[PDB]
Amino acid sequence: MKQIIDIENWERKENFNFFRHFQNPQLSITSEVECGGARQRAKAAGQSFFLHYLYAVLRAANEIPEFRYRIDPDGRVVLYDTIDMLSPIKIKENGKFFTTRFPYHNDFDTFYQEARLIIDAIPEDGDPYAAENEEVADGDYGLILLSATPDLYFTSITGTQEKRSGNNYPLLNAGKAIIREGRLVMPIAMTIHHGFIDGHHLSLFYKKVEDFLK
Amino acid sequence: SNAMKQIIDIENWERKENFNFFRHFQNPQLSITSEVECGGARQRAKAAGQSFFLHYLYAVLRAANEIPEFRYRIDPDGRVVLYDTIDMLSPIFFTTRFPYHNDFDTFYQEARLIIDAGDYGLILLSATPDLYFTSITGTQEKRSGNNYPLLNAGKAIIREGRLVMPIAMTIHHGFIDGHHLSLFYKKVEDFLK
Amino acid sequence: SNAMKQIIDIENWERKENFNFFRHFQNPQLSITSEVECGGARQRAKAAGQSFFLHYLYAVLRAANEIPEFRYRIDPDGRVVLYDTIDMLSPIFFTTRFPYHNDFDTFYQEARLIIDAGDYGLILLSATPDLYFTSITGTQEKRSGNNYPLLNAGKAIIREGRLVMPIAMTIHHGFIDGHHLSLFYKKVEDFLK
Repeated sequence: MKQIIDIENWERKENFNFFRHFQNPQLSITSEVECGGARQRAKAAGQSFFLHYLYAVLRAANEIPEFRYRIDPDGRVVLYDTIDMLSPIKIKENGKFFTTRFPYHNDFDTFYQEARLIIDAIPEDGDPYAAENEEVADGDYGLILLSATPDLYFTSITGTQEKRSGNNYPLLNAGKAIIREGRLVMPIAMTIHHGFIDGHHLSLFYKKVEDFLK
Repeated sequence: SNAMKQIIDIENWERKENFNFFRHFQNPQLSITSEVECGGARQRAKAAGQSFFLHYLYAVLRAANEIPEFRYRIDPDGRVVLYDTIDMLSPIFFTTRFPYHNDFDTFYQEARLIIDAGDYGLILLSATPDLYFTSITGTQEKRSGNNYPLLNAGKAIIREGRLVMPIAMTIHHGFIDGHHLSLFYKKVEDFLK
Repeated sequence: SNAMKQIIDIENWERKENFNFFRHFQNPQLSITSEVECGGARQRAKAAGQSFFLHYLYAVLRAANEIPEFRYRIDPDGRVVLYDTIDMLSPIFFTTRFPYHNDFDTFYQEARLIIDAGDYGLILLSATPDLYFTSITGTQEKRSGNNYPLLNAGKAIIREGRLVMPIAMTIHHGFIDGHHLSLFYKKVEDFLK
């Protein structure tokens, strides 16, 4: 569910046309967020800390409309009503993962419990990229994707680039939560299309994620 | 144009091989992010009732002017050119141009007046004063790379007791090695710390 | 040849769908930077009058050798090859080859002698020990990516009482996931202490 954007109106007409013919219209950024609050809440509730920051990220993307803009399969700029989550869930100790979809819910408890059921249902073996190729086959780009590396603190991860117009959707990476000057912080990297998102929206995204994580 | 500039004699150019190495790369650019101490400049700008932004804008612009490698470009015909002097573009958003002056106070004065209102002899810095980051990697317009360096400045932050800010840049690797990057950041920090 | 190497049977390979996902991409590579503690190695190198450079160079080469994913290459004909063993290139600039040995002291000895003087079974590390950085993203030679992993080592710096240093790298996502990157950095840090 989405709107075809009237390019002639739309405040980013000129921003988007600037990057239209770029070899690489994407930018990657890594920043750090405090997350001590969500870690305490997760520990106390006996819950997955992963789902707490997954929610934080998914909610910020939904709440800042610039993060809902996509170049659809037919090459048209569209704005999705709602953005869901793809994430590569590790299934084996040698790194095997299976990518799967998590629906956004505005109520954390609802999101949390649907998330948990999805993870419990994850197949023992599987095609690591089936879920992504399904969304591409469907033409559903109303998604973001986050990959966790909970045992690695990084200062930079850049994204891959599928095609000239850029990836179909935003790609994110979460890293290890670590005490820095007495506060728990974790790194989050992302790759976005610069036609849709400037520094200013990235600032609000990270501010927003950190607010949820506390 | 109407810019000072020199067409480079490739055959007597000290970076002939360095540049030729990269010439058919799909992506000949590197991105680097580092951070610089900036407490001295924060304090000087506070004392003078001045824009902190223009202090670090100038620090960056001066460093690039003092390291020749930061002033090499590929003109519209694909020829290597050296610019004697480099000005600053910055989205204030409206992208505005700031001429370089050897003299901070002159630079500052002219920049304030400008704000109140194939030339590749430029760098562009984009500021996001509310966003700290450990990395930004920039766009790439065309195969041969962007027309000029693209920089990003982020939030000044107290890290182990010292005010530091991140500066990312994307440059063409044929012009610039790790040695020049190191001199660049060192010069920006010397002006700011 | 005469390398111990294997032409991978993609249809029966555990990474078939991983590799096939990335292999047609405009950019199938990813860049990562992370910091590793290295106080122990700095100390041990000091105590033994050794090159510290060679300690971390070794830690990196050893980590890549021990994780098979870091040894997969795309040969000149576009075929996936797995090298049993991998050596090190490093600009010393003379880009010089350092053969891997399982034993550190042996590697050290040979490396010191070497300095005093379509093969993709290699990684290349470029050290800039006076350059502090939080991020470097590398270049890309062709659509299919670089021929082998490119790395950058930066300045050793104290963070909250621990000596740490940044190591950046560019890899093919067809061969290497976050899981393997996490293991790579863990092994490097385990050696450097």
